[PDB]
Amino acid sequence: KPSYVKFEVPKELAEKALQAVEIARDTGKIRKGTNETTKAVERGQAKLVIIAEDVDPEEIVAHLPPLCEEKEIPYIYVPSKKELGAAAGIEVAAASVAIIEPGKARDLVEEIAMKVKELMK
Amino acid sequence: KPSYVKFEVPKELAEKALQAVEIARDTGKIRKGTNETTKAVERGQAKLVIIAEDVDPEEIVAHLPPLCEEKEIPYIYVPSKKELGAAAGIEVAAASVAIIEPGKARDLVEEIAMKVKELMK
Amino acid sequence: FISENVRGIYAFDENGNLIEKRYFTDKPEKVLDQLLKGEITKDLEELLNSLKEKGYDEFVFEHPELSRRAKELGFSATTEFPNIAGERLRSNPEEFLGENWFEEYYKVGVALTRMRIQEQSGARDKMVIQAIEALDDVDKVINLLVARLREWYSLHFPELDELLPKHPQYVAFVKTVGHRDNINEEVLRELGLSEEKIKKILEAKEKTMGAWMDQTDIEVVRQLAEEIDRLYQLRKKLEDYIDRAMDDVAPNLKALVGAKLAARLISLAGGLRELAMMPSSTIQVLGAEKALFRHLRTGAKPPKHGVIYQYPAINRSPWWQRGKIARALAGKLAIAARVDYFSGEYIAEELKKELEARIREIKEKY
Amino acid sequence: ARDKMVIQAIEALDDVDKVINLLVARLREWYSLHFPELDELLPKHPQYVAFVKTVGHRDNINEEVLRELGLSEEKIKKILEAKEKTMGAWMDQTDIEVVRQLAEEIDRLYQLRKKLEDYIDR
Amino acid sequence: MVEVKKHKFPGVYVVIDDDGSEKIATKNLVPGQRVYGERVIKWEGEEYRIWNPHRSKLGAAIVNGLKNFPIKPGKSVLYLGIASGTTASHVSDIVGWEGKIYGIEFSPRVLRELVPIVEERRNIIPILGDATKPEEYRALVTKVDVIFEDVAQPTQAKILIDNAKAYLKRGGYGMIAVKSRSIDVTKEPEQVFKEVERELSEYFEVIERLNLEPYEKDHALFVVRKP
RNA sequence: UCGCCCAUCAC
RNA sequence: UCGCCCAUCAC
RNA sequence: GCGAGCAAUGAUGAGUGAUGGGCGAACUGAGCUCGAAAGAGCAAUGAUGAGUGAUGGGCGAACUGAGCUCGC
Repeated sequence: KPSYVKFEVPKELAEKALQAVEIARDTGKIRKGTNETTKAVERGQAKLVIIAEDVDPEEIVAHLPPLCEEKEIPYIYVPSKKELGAAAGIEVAAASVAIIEPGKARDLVEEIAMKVKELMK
Repeated sequence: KPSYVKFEVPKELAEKALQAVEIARDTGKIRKGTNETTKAVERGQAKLVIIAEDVDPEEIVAHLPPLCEEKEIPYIYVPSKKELGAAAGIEVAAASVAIIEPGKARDLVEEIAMKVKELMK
Repeated sequence: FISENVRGIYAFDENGNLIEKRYFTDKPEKVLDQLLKGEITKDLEELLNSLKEKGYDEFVFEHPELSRRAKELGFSATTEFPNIAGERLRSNPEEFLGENWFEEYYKVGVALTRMRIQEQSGARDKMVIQAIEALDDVDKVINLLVARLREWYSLHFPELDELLPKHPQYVAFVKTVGHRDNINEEVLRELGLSEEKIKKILEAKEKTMGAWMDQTDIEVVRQLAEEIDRLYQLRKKLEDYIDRAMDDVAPNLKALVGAKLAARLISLAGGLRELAMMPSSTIQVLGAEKALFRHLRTGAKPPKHGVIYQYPAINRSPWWQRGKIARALAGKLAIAARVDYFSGEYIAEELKKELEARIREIKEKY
Repeated sequence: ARDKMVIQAIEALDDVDKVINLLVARLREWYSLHFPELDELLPKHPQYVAFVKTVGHRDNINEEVLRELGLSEEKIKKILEAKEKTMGAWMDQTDIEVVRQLAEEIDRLYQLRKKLEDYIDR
Repeated sequence: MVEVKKHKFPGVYVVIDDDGSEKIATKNLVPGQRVYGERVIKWEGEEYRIWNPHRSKLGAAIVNGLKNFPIKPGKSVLYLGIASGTTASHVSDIVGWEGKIYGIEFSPRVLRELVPIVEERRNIIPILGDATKPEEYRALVTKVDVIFEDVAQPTQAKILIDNAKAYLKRGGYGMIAVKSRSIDVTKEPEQVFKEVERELSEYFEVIERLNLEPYEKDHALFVVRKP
């Protein structure tokens, strides 16, 4: 079990973060892969970031949790890098995905941010 | 003036050792350059070794004097690597030259060895 | 509980009273650079052992990554930047440091800021020998221009030359005081002269034998003193460079082939002595294993390379060049071992530049 | 004293010219560890000083730092081709700071030479 | 050829220039020092330095008629994005020999030119570290009376606010030069200045707002109190 | 394309 | 006195 | 409205500009290469594009020299 999944994720909200990627894909502004995640996670106003649960080495995404604590942004995760690539719409994998504008996903990002902030507390 | 020298000399012995290279080359057996000198030095077979005074960096030949104590063979120096290369017949320079068989020059190499054993003392 | 500072490191209780503080045991500018970028140090290891032996456990620090190194090493560490230790210590240093605390902040803070840039010259012992000659040539030009300054100013006030023989103090007099009728008792103390020296000089104000310079004759003599002042600042620029760069040491093999490959190659030769004695033709084939065995015992083709195949410009590379690069690498490797073993000086970025020229020529030829 | 100051101003110009030649010989011998091609290309000492002031680190050259300094195109068909294949080594960007400062100090000595020629006339 | 006079704020001076105009200045922290190659002005036993409003947002805001200036002699201040300071260095002259200045910089070169100047400007201390991350310099600073930010990085609202949690006292003040483009390049500057006005008033009493036209465009200056 | 800080100097 | 565009060679 | 003062032995125009060093306005963000061709291998844990130096053709470029000032 990797060191970056610092809270236990329930049978809810994970599929809503997957759905938030699916519907931001043609309607928002979005980046995919961990280095493009990293620059849109530093720069401008990101709204949400998503990670896979099977990233190996774990070290490549282990930077994203402390980087979200310095800058007041929420994070969440989903069960597979190959499914996260397919959610972004690429036939390879993705270790992480970042939302710059939610498009359709704005009410989903508001529900996720409200529920995760009181979970980790 | 380099670090690796062990005794002082005038042009005496040194001009006679350069003269010995100029007749061992085509009456006997010889090698030229420091890695071929070092092969004939490490496996003992060099009966006399000649090194330059102007090697730059100086460190590439700095093993030849102590390694000639370790195997028990005479060694001598000469004032310029380009002129030692030209004495060895080649058109570049040489940091050192090795005599395997003196050819006609036996009394001359035996004088050099006998007079260098006055200085390695 | 912990608070993180320049005048040592500090520990305070839940009510905001002091428990203990300790001073540093390496150069404080290097201890602050570690503690500010979040790695922990020997004097803080001792302060938290003191805090543990007093009977506390709840080790809240100011910084998140200093607290990471603490709990990663095994301590009971947490993080709050506004915790009562920092909220006391940074609100009133007078209760803890003494009233001159800003001198201790100043002298380390400017040193840390002057130090926060990394260094990697190619042959730095040679690039410091030129600064040792620059120190010899800088005093040589000062001891020339101040002779002209003495001889010219002694036309107007000769009663000073044998009385201020140390050259910087004469230059500071001619720069800052200048014209002889400016001279009074107060400006000589604003120049740092003692009463024993100020009985003289003032003795001559009423009775000098010098001949007159006018208001913009003395100006060009002041311009000369104002430029010689910058030559003393240039002497400080050289003194501050020599105190930083003349303490450097670096191994050559560690930079030419990389530390782990250098350390391996030294043992396939039996030792660094052997790697500094052996020929390039043998250094080429060290640790080739059963390929060298069948070249000797079975009379096969010689191996093109031994452990030097792990070199980062041979391992990935196409066949046309792998052998040509292996031969030149074995020569340049034999040189780097001879420098590390016989000389203990550094040239490794030159040795790289030459092998890089040979690799460019291998592309240009094949 | 001004007829005696004629002599001191004439000697001061040759003394300042001698210390400029000395510190620029030191600057030439030191910067030859980083970019020695410059020493037979630029015989005019103030252009060698202005190069080391304006460029500092030899890997940061372009045309502007040559053309604005008043090197000809007949000088720009050199320097630039030596970017990687200069016979010199590598001083660091961090170490060359003292040699950049030495060059800005020596450019103040050409102002001193000019201040003294402005007084030789007077 | 000029006449030297006092300004409406203590430690700040004015000269009457040969052109027949008023220009802003300070009395040089030590006499004979240069700081940005500037027009230094000799007086009858004193030396002064200009604060150029044609290349300084602090000087331009004073000429645009800024009302609330909290920096005064003997006080303690923190500056965030200082470099050395054509615009900024004059706080050392205004605070003078009896006060304290912290100069913080993120930009990895420019603070190296303040390092020599402080061998006589011994009321300043220069520290290299990210002004967005107030923890970066924690060992070399204290509580202060005033905080300033003037580079207008994308993080600048957090730069002033969270430094003012760790480093600003009760009855303390602050200043910030806001530019719209660092937060949004598409919506109106006066609208971006509202989003900053409502975040800045989420922690401070906001005591002044000023636009920097007709000197510098789409930049504004705000002044604040911590209660 | 467009801004912000920086040393040193001018018409 | 200086810049810009296109075509082209070596690494 | 009309006159008056100055000027080719020099009227007019401009508070503004130069040279040097970083940062910021979310680098591109998925294609590439081998193969007769379906296909195969590499790739968001980063495909591809964006280098420096030199050779050749083309394109373009900016002080005036008399006005200024006024009383009722």
